[PDB]
Amino acid sequence: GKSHGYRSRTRYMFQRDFRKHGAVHLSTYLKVYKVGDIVDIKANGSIQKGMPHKFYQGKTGVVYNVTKSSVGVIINKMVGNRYLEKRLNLRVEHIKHSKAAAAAAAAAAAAAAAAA
Amino acid sequence: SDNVYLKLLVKLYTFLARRTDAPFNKVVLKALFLSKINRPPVSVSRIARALKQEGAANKTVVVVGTVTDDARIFEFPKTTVAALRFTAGARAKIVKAGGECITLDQLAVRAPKGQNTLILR
Amino acid sequence: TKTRKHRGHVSAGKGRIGKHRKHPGGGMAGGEHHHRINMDKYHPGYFGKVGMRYFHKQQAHFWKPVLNLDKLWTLIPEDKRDQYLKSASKETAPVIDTLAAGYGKILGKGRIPNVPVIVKARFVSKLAEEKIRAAGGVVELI
RNA sequence: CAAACCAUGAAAGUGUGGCCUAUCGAUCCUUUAGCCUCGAAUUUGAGGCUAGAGGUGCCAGAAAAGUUACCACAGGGAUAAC
RNA sequence: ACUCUACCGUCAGGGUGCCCUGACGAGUAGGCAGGCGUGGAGGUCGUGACGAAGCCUGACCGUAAGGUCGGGUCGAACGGC
RNA sequence: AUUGAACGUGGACAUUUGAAUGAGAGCUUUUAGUGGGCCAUUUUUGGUAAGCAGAACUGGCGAUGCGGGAUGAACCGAACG
RNA sequence: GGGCGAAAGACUAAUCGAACCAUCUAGUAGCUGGUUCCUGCCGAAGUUUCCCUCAGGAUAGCACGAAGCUCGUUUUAUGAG
RNA sequence: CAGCUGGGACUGAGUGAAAUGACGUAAGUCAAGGAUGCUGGCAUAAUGGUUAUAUGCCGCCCGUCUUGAAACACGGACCAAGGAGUCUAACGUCUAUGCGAGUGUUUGGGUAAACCAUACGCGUAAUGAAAGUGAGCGUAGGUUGGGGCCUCGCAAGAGGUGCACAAUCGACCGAUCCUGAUGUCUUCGGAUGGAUUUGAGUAAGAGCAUAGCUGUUGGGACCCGAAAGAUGGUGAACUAUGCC
Repeated sequence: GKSHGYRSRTRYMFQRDFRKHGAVHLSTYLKVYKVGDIVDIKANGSIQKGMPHKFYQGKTGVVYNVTKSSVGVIINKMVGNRYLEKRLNLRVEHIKHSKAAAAAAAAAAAAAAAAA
Repeated sequence: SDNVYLKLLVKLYTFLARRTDAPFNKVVLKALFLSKINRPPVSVSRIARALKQEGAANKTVVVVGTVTDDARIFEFPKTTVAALRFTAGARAKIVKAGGECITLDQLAVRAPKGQNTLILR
Repeated sequence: TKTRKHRGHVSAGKGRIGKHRKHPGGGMAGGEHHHRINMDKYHPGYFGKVGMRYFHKQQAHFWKPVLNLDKLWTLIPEDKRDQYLKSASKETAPVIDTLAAGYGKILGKGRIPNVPVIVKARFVSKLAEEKIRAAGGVVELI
């Protein structure tokens, strides 16, 4: 029936956005990551070389580290086989930013004992 | 599986273990049942390393399987060895080094408590 | 030879009822393609050629002795068969091997202890000569 | 990412020819160029990287056409008249 | 089923001899363990012509497997260990 | 330049008494089996003329007691030594 | 594979489109059928990458057998009709 | 409430125990913890037994294929004979094991099933279309420093020697460090989980032989059902054709 590869099934994950069409601004372009930054993913046909895969969008993830410099960097995410170390390669523009709220729970909790 | 001497050594070890236990009474008891590789033939080259330059010759080696007698173990390293089979070289060269070659039967007679003990694979 | 399990089931040597020569897939199998046999998408088969065959490795190829420098040495600080210059062993004195065989080197590895022995062999390998020379020796002839 | 490394630019600068976006051929072989391993022994016969020739379209590849009813044998609604 | 309490199956832990005792136990392939099995035999004494195997018939423990005793009868064979 | 980490070093951050460690899930590996199934519930592409034919999701049977149903594996209640 | 034809491969010991008898020969059958104790522990699967490949089988999915160890209920969010 | 009313469940009785309990009494009961009797299903050592048998109610039996046959699928009159995974023999886990860092053989000798001999094995070499080496049972790869040797040319510099030592990285052993409980003390010692550091060895497979077992390639090869080839005989007794 269908062939695989590019736009099949999840055409939106290949696609840009109608509202946010046109060339991508210098938001996630210049925002490079390091160890333990939680991030998201959504592609486009705006960034040609270093486009991530469509099946491995939908999933969230965390950045392992940025390896050497900016490009050739990785995002960790599980694939639905079973729990396994799986990642995905991409360059900077496709990577987003998310929940840095949860880890600040420990620093909030530590204001405990000195209230005696 | 039934080694006539070794399955009688199970009923020896449990009789001591369920009264005056040792950590060598725990580990070696499982490996009286278990198979070929799980009864390791330890060489006296790996005893010459582990039991005295690195690790302590205070800690006495309770060998699980047999004792093979590699090289010609010198007057410098040594430990007191107890095992299943003891070979002619181990009856010579361990005595030359400065230890006894005993047996697991006599560990129950000597001191089942494990004050200064290790095993070796 | 489990007569009890085998004769009172008749599955031993067969499997399920109609398994005939489909199951072992004939007997043997070839190189390339054929129907319903044990060939399929196998990983063995390919290359074929057995043996490390070359015109150098055949007749008149003289064998080496099993002869390390330290494996020879271990018997020496016990036995006083050999001579002592520094120490001074022979090749074929603590060792068998290089009686009949054509040449006789002194060979292999191990990060060498400080043993100033002098060996009396036919030839020498590259292995032993550097190690033993650093320790404080050399090869001597027989 | 770093070196090799020529011509362009004030420099910053970004790419191993391409706007996201289908577009072809193995073992076997063939023959050629680049040049690391050889039989007293100076050469040389014989033999293993890599790159290219050649519509094997089923794209993962054996020169080249068949009625089959005198008739024999083993199987099959895996398959049909019905 | 629900539910009471007991009983049957392997295994664990505490402490041997094994007992307490948890959780589950419909069943085909299949593997392992355990138990019953023929011909034969190193062994072989024990039983025998004052009655052996066998034939035939009765008693006949209980885990599914099939085996000891006893009666009518045999006219030489066969098991402790 | 700077980024990223480990050590040195200060602070934030709970304690008394007695005894001791639970799995309903992961990983490794020798000597088998499957490699051809049925039905009910629900939605899709599709002939709502038909059991035309295809894709998703779920229970029981396959390998299940017993009761209900005049007769009927799937449903209802439900688990069996 | 010869004998033979005005033809029908009629004909040759009831066998002739290749006589009959005996041997190698127990040829061989990728297909089908049949196939011998018991209980207990314990027990799945009809799914797949892929094939000059299709009543098969390399591999993978799922539980065999044996040794040594292995959950979640749910809370904050993030991504996608 | 035992007014009254129906049951499961427990204690106890000649003689006559041990361990874990409570309350009460000049008394004892509950609670514990010690101990049944006959058939029944039916394979191997039971009561006085085989058994015709009214009336009434339950009530559809297999080896095999398949999701699926008591079924109108196959397969017995009935009894006895014969028979369907197996004494070859290779590989790999494992049981048992004399003996092990060297051990264990064989022909044969011969004290004859004994005992002696120890030839010789034991998981075994990278890799370059054509210009070497032979790796310690077998022992290599990746990266790098030091040094020995030869040739050309102006020692300007270019090329192998990196075969090998060794430096250095890795499965991993063993040590080291830390968390909480923790014997024992402000001193040593035991165990567990995780991580860093640091020292060192083995193709890390750290023994060979043997009785034996397993599934399978092979072996009388699980038992059964074919059409068919080559080779050597015998048939024109019948019959197609020939001739007189």
